[PDB]
Formats: sequence, C-alpha cells, structure tokens
Amino acid sequence: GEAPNQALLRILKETEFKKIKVLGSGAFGTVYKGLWIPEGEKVKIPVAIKELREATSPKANKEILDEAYVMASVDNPHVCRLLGICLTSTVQLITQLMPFGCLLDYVREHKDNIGSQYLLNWCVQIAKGMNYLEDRRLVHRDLAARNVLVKTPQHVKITDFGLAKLLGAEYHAEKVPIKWMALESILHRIYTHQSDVWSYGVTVWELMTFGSKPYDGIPASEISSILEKGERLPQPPICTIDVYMIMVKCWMIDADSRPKFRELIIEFSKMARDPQRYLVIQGDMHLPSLMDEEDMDDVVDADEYLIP
Ligand SMILES: *CCC(=O)Nc1ccc(OC)c(Nc2cc(-c3[nH]c(SCCOC)nc3-c3ccc(F)cc3)ccn2)c1
Repeated sequence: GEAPNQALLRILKETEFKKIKVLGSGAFGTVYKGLWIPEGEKVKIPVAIKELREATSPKANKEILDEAYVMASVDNPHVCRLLGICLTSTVQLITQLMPFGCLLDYVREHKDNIGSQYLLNWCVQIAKGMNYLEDRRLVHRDLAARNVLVKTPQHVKITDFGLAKLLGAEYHAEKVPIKWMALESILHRIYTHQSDVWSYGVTVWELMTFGSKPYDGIPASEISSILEKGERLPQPPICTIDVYMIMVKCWMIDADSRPKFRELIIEFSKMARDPQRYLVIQGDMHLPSLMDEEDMDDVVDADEYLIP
C-alpha cells in the first residue's frame, strides 16, 4: 500500500544558470545565489545553488542526493521544492531563491517591526507545510526557525530535508539538534510526525522570543533529565496564556496527546483573525515588499514557472 513516487528529477545544464553572490560557505560546501535561464524560454528565475566543495574524496554525495530526492518529491506553497540538480565535477542543488533569508535571522534583524499578525500568520504557514509533510508520510526531524525560509515577509517555506526520512504505510536512526527534539527522540531515537510537533513547539517559542536560544546556557546532556523532571521553556513576554498553552501542549510527554498539525493550523488561524488579543507587542508598524542588479525585465519567480 505504498504509492510509486513519480516525481521528476530535472537535470540542469551548467550553462543554464549564472552564480552571482556567495550566500554562505563552510560546513558542507558553498551556497550561492543566482539566476537560472532555461535555454529557449526567455525567463530568468532567481535561484539558490548549493554545491559540495572538493568532491574529490567525499562520499557525502549520498547525503546531498538524499536531500534532492526529498526536495523533488514535495509540492506545497509552504515547502521548498527542488528545481533541479547539476551533475558537473561538483554536484549542485538548485532551488528557488528565498530573498529575505531564514526566519530565525529575519526575526532578529526586524524584532522592532514584526507584528502579531505576522507572527501568527507564520505559525499557520509553518503548520500548513508540516501538515503537508504528514500527508506525504515524511518526518522532518529537523524543524527549527533557522530551517524556515522567508520568500516574502508574508510567505515562509519549510526547507532543509537532510535529516528527513520517509515512513512507510517511528524511524530509528543513530549529530542531532538536541534542544528541538521530543523526549522520545532523545532517549529512544524515535521520530514520528508527533516528534515534529514538539520541534514545532520549540519553533513557535523561537518566534515569540524573537530568536532567543532555547535552553540558553544549559549543557546538551542535561536536557534529557530536566525534561523528565517536568520542566519546559518559559512563557515568552508577548505570549498570552492562550498562545503559550498551545506551546505547552506540543511539549507533553505522551506523544499522542499532543496537537495534530491539522489542529495547529485551525487554532492559529483563529488567532490570526484577531492578532492583538493573543500577542501583546508594544506598538502594533509595517514590513517590506527588490530588483537588485542587472536587466530584470523577464524575471519570473519560481512559484510561477511550472513545467509539467
Ligand atoms: C539563516 C540561514 C540562511 O540560510 N539565511 C539566508 C540568508 C540570505 C539568503 O539569500 C539572500 C537565503 N536564501 C536561501 C538559502 C538556501 C540555503 N541555505 C542553506 S545553509 C545556510 C547558508 O545560508 C545561505 N542551504 C540552502 C539550500 C538548500 C537546498 C538547495 F537546493 C539550495 C540551497 C536555500 C534557498 N534560499 C538564506
């Protein structure tokens, strides 16, 4: 009872795109930004190119290709989809460029201009993307504010599927982000869609604290014990008990008594219907919308380039 994954893996010619700037390096390889012009199409698509540095003795290509498999199989307005790979001397991943960066840095550099409407709408959009990942039977295992990209201040998407794993029709693994993981994932290394709900709760806490580090100043090894002791993250200042109660339910030890992603969408959508009743922010403000550099006459954002 498992459906055949008929997703298309588009191979892209290196001629078809031009790098422009380095958005960050280290760790893996390098992440560039640039434009992708499919030959004979007359469109320029802003993309983000991620290649593996010095792939002369890596064998981490089994890791980058696993991410490409996952990114090519997802299609949701709140999930980053792979545009294609390039099989040059270094393997490259090409996805849609998210101009405003990850939501964790954006929430820090704009904390004096982020309204309750924006915060509650982001929590709905992240929950929608996660609910879609649950439909496709995919467990993210690495949900956080750093792994949610901001296309516009009004549109965020879930990304970074390196740790992502496709369940059948309760995954057991054995480097992890300790402070975002559900208790079962620490002790038993069990990952479920409800283990993502815990990480979703930590992600919401990141946004309401405008980017504070969870458990800041605590060693990672001591987290397994204080969570069994009944301790959680504090109530952020702007958080009413209404919002913080939802954050608390995500952090319950009984994993099945946690909220479903389809329910988190509904609760935060009801609060986005009246944002200042649930988030108290001093002075509820505006957020920005851009063409950058060269001849941007035929520019098409990737969400409008659909080749079947
Ligand atoms: C806060 C983490 C972050 O990425 N911030 C950031 C800053 C500036 C940007 O462009 C203006 C973007 N846009 C973007 C980044 C990525 C991406 N990032 C990473 S690791 C962190 C390095 O920061 C760039 N990997 C990717 C990536 C994943 C899959 C793929 F196929 C290509 C690239 C993707 C899209 N847009 C973000």
